[PDB]
Amino acid sequence: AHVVKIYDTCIGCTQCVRACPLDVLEMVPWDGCKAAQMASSPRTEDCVGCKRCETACPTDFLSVRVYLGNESTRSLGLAY
Amino acid sequence: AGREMWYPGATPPPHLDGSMLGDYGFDPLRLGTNPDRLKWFREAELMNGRWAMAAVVGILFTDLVGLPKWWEAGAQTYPIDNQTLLIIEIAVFSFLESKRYEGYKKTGGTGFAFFFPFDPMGMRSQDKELKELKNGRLAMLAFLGFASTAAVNGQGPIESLQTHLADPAHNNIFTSSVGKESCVFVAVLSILPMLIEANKALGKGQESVPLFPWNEEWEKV
Amino acid sequence: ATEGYPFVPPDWAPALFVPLTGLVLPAVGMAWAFTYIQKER
Amino acid sequence: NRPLWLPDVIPPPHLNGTLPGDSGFDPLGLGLNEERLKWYVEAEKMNGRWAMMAVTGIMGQELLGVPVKWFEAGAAEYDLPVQAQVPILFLVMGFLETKRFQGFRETGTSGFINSYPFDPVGLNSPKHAVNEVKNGRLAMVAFVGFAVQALVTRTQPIEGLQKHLADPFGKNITYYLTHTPEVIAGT
Amino acid sequence: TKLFPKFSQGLAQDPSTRRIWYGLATAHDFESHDGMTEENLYQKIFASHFGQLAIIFLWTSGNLFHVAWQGNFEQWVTDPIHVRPIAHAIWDPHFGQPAVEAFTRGGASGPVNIATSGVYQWWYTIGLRSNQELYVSSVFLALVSAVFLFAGWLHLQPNFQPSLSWFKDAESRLNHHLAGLFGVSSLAWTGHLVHVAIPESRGQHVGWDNFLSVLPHPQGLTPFWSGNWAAYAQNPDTASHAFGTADGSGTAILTFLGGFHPQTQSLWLSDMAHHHLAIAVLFIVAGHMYRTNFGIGHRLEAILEAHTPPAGGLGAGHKGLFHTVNNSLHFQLGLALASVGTITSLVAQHMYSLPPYAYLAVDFTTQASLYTHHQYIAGFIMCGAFAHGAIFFIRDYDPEQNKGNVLARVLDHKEAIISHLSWVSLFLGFHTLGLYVHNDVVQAFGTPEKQILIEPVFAQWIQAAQGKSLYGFDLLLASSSSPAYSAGQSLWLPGWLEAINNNQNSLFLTIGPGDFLVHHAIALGLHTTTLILVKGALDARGSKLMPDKKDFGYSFPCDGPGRGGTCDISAYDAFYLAVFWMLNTIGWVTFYWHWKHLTLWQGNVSQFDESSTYLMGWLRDYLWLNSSQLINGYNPFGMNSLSVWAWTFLFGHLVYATGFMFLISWRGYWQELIETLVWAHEKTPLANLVYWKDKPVALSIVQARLVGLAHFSVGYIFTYAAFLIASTAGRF
Amino acid sequence: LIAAPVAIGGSTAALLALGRFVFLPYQRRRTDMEVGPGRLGPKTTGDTFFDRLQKPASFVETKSKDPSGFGLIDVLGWGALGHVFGYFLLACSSLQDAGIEPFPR
Ligand code: CLA
Ligand code: CLA
Ligand code: CLA
Ligand code: CLA
Ligand SMILES: CC1=C(/C=C/C(C)=C/C=C/C(C)=C/C=C/C=C(C)/C=C/C=C(C)/C=C/C2=C(C)CCCC2(C)C)C(C)(C)CCC1
Ligand SMILES: CC1=C(/C=C/C(C)=C/C=C/C(C)=C\C=C\C=C(C)/C=C/C=C(C)/C=C/C2=C(C)CCCC2(C)C)C(C)(C)CCC1
Repeated sequence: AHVVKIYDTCIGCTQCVRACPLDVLEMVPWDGCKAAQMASSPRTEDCVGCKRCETACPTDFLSVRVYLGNESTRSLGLAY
Repeated sequence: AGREMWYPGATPPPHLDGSMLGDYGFDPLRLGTNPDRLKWFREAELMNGRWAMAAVVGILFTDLVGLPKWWEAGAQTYPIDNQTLLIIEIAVFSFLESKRYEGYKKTGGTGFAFFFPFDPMGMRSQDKELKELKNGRLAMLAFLGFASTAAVNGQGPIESLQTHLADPAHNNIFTSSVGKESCVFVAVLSILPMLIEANKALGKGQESVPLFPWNEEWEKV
Repeated sequence: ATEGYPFVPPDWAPALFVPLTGLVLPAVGMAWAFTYIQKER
Repeated sequence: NRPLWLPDVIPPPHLNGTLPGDSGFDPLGLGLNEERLKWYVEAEKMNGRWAMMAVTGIMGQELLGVPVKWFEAGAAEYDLPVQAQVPILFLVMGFLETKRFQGFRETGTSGFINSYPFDPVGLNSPKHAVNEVKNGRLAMVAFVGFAVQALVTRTQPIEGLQKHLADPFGKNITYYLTHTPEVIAGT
Repeated sequence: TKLFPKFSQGLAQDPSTRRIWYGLATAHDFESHDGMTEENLYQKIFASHFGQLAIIFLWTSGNLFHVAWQGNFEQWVTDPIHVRPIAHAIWDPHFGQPAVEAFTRGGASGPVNIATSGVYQWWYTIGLRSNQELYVSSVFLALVSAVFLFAGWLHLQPNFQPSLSWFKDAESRLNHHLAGLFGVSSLAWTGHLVHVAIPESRGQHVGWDNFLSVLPHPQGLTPFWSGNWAAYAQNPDTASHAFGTADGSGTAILTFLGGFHPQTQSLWLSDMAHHHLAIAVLFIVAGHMYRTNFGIGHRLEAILEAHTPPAGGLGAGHKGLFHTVNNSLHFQLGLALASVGTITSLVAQHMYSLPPYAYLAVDFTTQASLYTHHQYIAGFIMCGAFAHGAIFFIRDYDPEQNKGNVLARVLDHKEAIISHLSWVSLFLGFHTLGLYVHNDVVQAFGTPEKQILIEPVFAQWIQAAQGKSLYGFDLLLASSSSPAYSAGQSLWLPGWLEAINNNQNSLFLTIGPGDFLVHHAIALGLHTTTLILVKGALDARGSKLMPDKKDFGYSFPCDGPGRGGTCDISAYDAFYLAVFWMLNTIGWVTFYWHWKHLTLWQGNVSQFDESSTYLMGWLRDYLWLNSSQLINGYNPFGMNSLSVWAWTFLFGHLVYATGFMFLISWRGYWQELIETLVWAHEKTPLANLVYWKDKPVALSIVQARLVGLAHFSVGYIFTYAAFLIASTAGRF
Repeated sequence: LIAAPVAIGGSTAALLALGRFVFLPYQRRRTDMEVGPGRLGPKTTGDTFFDRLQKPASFVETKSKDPSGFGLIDVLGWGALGHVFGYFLLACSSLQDAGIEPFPR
């Protein structure tokens, strides 16, 4: 499926996981930010590439990046 | 595919091992890349060869006895109307070919009527069908030559042989209207095994199979 | 033929050649391509 | 160690000297591959043999006496026409070359049919191989010269030799290249 | 898991209908293929290049065979000014009885199609007379196409595939191609010309049976071994000479009279003979330049690293650039395509003014079709060159390898370049549209003298410098006292001056203010297309809206609705938007060419001079006046031979409109409609048994833009070709 | 029209003398800053047949039978230059002898 990567620029407003209606992103503890949180993508095979996490990302440049390619039956959003 | 090949130095195709008789390695297009398909094509080759032998011996007899030209024999008058002749031919063949197809389904032999195999006196042996297949292939080549010499020469096989014996240097296929095309075709056929040899020498391994619409050998490529 | 011996064209060459390459050749292409794209594994 | 190819002492990288007629003549390095080397030395030997057969046919035809020269012998009246000659000419020699190639694929040498040593008389010395290779190169140069005679001088090779013998200065490259533009109109 | 995309395992895992389209589109994108190294990539490119060569030679062999079979080449040879060329016979079984009768043009029996490709003039010029020779040409080109196909098959086997460094051999490839592919090839061409076409233009048949018995020049190569090359130009062809006979002809094989033939309205054969001979000699000389195995020659990296100006003028200069061009195949492809498009544009601009084929200038529709075809080919090749340069910039470009060089410095101030290109494009468009609208409304108020007619003084000054005495400028080579006129006064001046002062030909036509306005509109089109292509190339790897464009590949849809919206952000999208401007610009140049030449052929050049100033006159006297014969192809009262052209015109309109269908609407409304159709098929009686194996999905956004551009360009080209050919051929 | 042999021989002898006695010390210095030790040198390494073709030939680096570095390749190149210059002079003389004046008047 698609590749979702989270960089160290994340500081943890825990809002990129709310904007994703596919349960792709999860939040793990960290130590490189004030909030001690960092976004992670365990179910990266269930992502379609809708880039709503990119809309929700406030850092410049974005901490979470979604890369298109290698589409499948779940990443294409077909119910058939 | 037998120690004797279609050209000296040929390699047998992988499906054409030589278990069945009459094999010479001549399979450039590889129609028979399936055992059922190969045995059906062997049956069809045997039937077309048998009908070719019958047609060739009939033409030889009719040209020897002086009966007129065979391609103009359809316009000759005959007893019994042509429409009912075709009707009774279709009617008898709808039984003959039916019995043949059922016998090939249950046995596989090329029998006749209710006797499968139709071998009353019984000299069935592998060399006999080998000779029959060779004579059959030669007969379809002969019938193609007969049609060609009816088309361009306009004479029978005996007259064509007489013209070849009268002056073989100038009375042949290559001095006719189909002459230079035949020269080009035989040049291509002379070059053809050597290009295959070069393909085998440079393509030392891999498969290098001929991938064509009529066979599914392109699936493994 | 005289002065046309490479690739001799008969008079019925267009009337015969056009329907194979507009009829039979696209059909073989369609069937071969459809068996290609639908091939599993 | 060799008699070499030309004055300067070249230590050729790929040609050690074990080849028949090896002199080190490779100013561009076309045969660095060993498979290419064996294929092309076989091709060179066959081309040399064909060159010897061609030049000897030319001098034999001219000395024996024929009404038609070698460069016009294609368009001549024979017992068999050109249309009836080229089918079997391609067929039988394609058979011969196919057998030769399918034997050379494992033997690595030449051979007419089956008996690939092809030596009923023997005397298969390396000196004979070197003589064959160099005589073939000489016949190759000779056939090139004959073709350029037929192009420029429009005359037979032995006739050109007689012309150079009778008038060495007045029938050379300069005369037939500049002084005679009428060679087309019977010189 | 399928295997139809064999090069891409991931594409084979796609269960939707997108797999077939993406497999067809990425079929020859070998750099993105799975498990592909550099050497195998180069070998596959070599095999594909051989395949394209074989396809080209097979296509031209088929053209020769079809002309020799169903053409009227002998009748064209007997009378070129009267008998029309024939391309191929028309065997369409859906044709009606009036349809068969109305297409037996050119004095033929069956339905035939009139040839506008210009091969009849070209083959009559090079000495081909009988259709037997065309048959031999067709079979020889088929043989060489088979040879090239075999060679492409040859360089894919073991012990025959060349290594990676063999392809990367830069100096020797340039040496060999310049010396042989250009030099001795042009030498063989001029040798064939002198041997065959020069005697065939003077009533002397030269063929394979007697070319060794005839002689090109009566001196017989004595000038060449001596120095007396002036003997080859001693008795040239006179003005009163026919191309099919030897009436008042001379024995000369290399001359330089210049100008055009008085009868055929084409350049002299001996002029082209000396031209290709000089080009051959110069190219063979220049091909002995780069360094090879021998101790002499030039190295490309040495010249590149040496050419660094001091005082930091170009920073590091051209250092580190040899490996950039050699390692990146897209750089070489873009350079090759840029040069090919420039040469194609030069060819288009040079055959029409200087016709190289006999009786080509008489055939108006042939010249127009040739010009328009090669101009559109040149423009598409330009767009490909810029797109592949962008592909170089995103895929294989190392700033660390070439730091501070000309490439890095051009990328350093790319905003300045893009901004200045935008400024000049905006300024040209603003002012050109201002005067065009101004002259439109001024003409509308019944007073056309108030329109702004800016006379082109620079180009008419150049034309006066090139010999046009109509403008009366006292300039060099126009006055008899100038040193430029005296130099070459007896060489080619009286031919070139006579050809350039005759207004009947296409050599340096008179230009008015409307010509100047349309030239600056053409410059505006080129400038805007350059602006968008250059901006897409420079922003291919990074931008302020999206720095990481290099990580998303060259052809990706977007980044999403975030950061305000990132639609059409890729350099592929820049190319796709630039193709429309390319189509408009080449449409402008071909509109200008066709209207000016049509008014020249009809004899009313004043109508073009007074009507090309304002756009309403442009529309009325080009798109409306010349389309009268086009739309009457199959009128209900009567139908004639222009039926294919009106049908093709409407076909181009329909395909253009289907391009609009793909271009306006975007994927996301189509996916829901396709989902409803999926529910329709899956959930109906007597058709739920039949089920798809590839899931029907909507066309992807990149695919949507590609198919919209494809239908757009196909409809554009077909409708313009139909209108141009019908309008030029209905009257003449 | 100028006789061809004397002009051709004089031009090629002058060009060979310039190449050996004049242009040779300037030679092997432009190349030393082109294919020298620390700079570019060899473009290939040499592993396969298609890669050994770009290696230098066997007869261009052996030694120098001439007192200077003038080898066979230099002899051929400067002789080609001499033939070119002689043919250029002969062509100009031929154009003058035909009554045609190429120079501006
Ligand atoms: C007589 C004295 C003299 C003069 C006049 C020059 C002059 C020049 N040398 Mg130099 N040179 C000299 C002595 C001299 N040199 C000496 C003693 C040496 C040592 C041997 C050199 C060695 C040397 C080298 C090694 C090189 C030069 C080069 C150059 C040229 C480019 C200069 C530069 O930096 O680019 C100009 C400066 C810029 C900043 C470039 C800006 C370009 C702009 C951005 C482009 C604008 C495009 C615009 C849109 C066009 C509109 C056109 C319209 C139709 C659209 C320049 C003409 C270079 C060369 O060959 O280039 C031709 C080069 O490689 N020179
Ligand atoms: C025939 C239709 C048409 C026209 C007129 C334009 C005009 C323009 N496009 Mg273009 N374009 C078109 C179709 C068209 N496009 C299509 C179909 C495509 C494919 C998608 C593109 C793709 C395209 C790209 C990709 C780019 C352009 C750009 C441009 C500009 C080029 C600069 C120029 O020429 O000076 C100006 C040209 C003019 C014609 C001036 C128009 C303004 C006049 C003066 C009227 C202004 C209003 C007037 C004063 C009345 C005021 C009131 C009124 C607003 C109600 C210009 C605004 C480029 C751009 O904007 O960069 C600077 C650019 O990058 N276009
Ligand atoms: C139509 C009659 C026919 C049929 C059914 C067969 C069938 C067979 N033959 Mg046979 N063969 C035939 C005619 C036929 N052949 C002729 C006329 C010759 C002499 C030239 C041969 C010579 C021959 C040899 C030497 C060998 C075979 C072998 C085979 C087997 C494998 C080859 C294969 O797949 O081809 C299947 C072929 C067909 C299904 C028929 C061909 C389809 C059409 C006719 C082709 C289209 C036209 C084409 C351009 C040719 C036109 C020729 C033109 C001059 C008229 C198979 C059982 C091999 C074998 O024994 O393997 C066990 C073998 O070694 N055949
Ligand atoms: C000879 C020059 C040349 C070469 C070697 C290449 C080679 C390449 N280019 Mg380039 N390109 C060229 C010319 C060239 N192109 C030109 C002239 C253009 C402008 C039109 C482009 C535009 C271009 C773009 C925009 C892209 C490439 C890409 C590619 C790569 C894969 C493309 C491919 O084969 O897919 C095979 C593609 C197909 C089989 C699809 C064919 C559909 C055609 C184009 C539509 C034509 C319309 C119509 C249907 C035609 C029929 C008419 C109808 C009426 C019958 C490859 C490196 C792509 C790449 O690098 O991948 C990221 C890429 O993004 N090129
Ligand atoms: C994107 C990119 C790319 C591409 C680019 C392009 C595509 C370009 C083009 C370009 C072009 C397309 C250019 C052109 C140019 C031109 C020129 C430069 C010209 C000149 C001319 C002249 C100088 C002339 C002169 C003269 C003479 C000689 C004669 C007459 C007179 C006169 C004076 C006019 C690449 C690949 C690099 C990569 C990177 C990026
Ligand atoms: C042995 C010796 C010697 C001597 C030497 C000599 C004397 C030399 C010479 C030389 C010469 C004296 C010359 C050379 C040459 C070479 C070459 C290599 C050439 C080339 C040429 C060319 C390439 C040409 C071309 C052309 C043509 C073909 C035509 C047109 C024109 C032209 C010119 C372009 C001595 C004693 C010293 C020392 C010891 C040793």
